[PDB]
Amino acid sequence: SMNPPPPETSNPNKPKRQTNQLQYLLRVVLKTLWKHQFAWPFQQPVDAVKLNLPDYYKIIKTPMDMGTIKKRLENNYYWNAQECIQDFNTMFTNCYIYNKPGDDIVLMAEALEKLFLQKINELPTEET
Ligand SMILES: COc1ccc(/C=C(/C(=O)N2CC(=O)Nc3ccccc32)c2ccccc2)cc1
Repeated sequence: SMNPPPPETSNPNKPKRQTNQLQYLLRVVLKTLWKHQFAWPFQQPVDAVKLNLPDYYKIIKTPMDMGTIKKRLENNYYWNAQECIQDFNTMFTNCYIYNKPGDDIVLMAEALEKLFLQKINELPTEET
């Protein structure tokens, strides 16, 4: 089982903005999760070949990872914060769908998600 192409990170056809909420997603949310001891499984797309998970992309049809999110933020891919927040939540959801409760990787995702929810609770007001 081969890996699929990665999610899109560049698309000049898609309109973009640079906004204080999106800046916060990078500078606070992404950086907080990225530096966490439990980040490494989530810092790039799932490599189904290396990890010997031939069924991963048969089960997970909307893959997402922080490597992709970091590219999206750094390369200003998004129109709004909710798109980026959706990405995070897709990545968590995929983990929980694919694995079993109390698997280490589920514990790792839950720790990152706790931090994520606390940062998103303080998402700044949109500048006007
Ligand atoms: C410390 O225990 C761990 C750590 C990571 C993983 C999961 C990894 C991972 O993303 N996946 C996808 C996944 O969702 N589950 C899974 C199950 C078995 C093996 C790998 C994985 C991973 C990531 C990078 C390198 C190697 C593995 C699973 C358990």
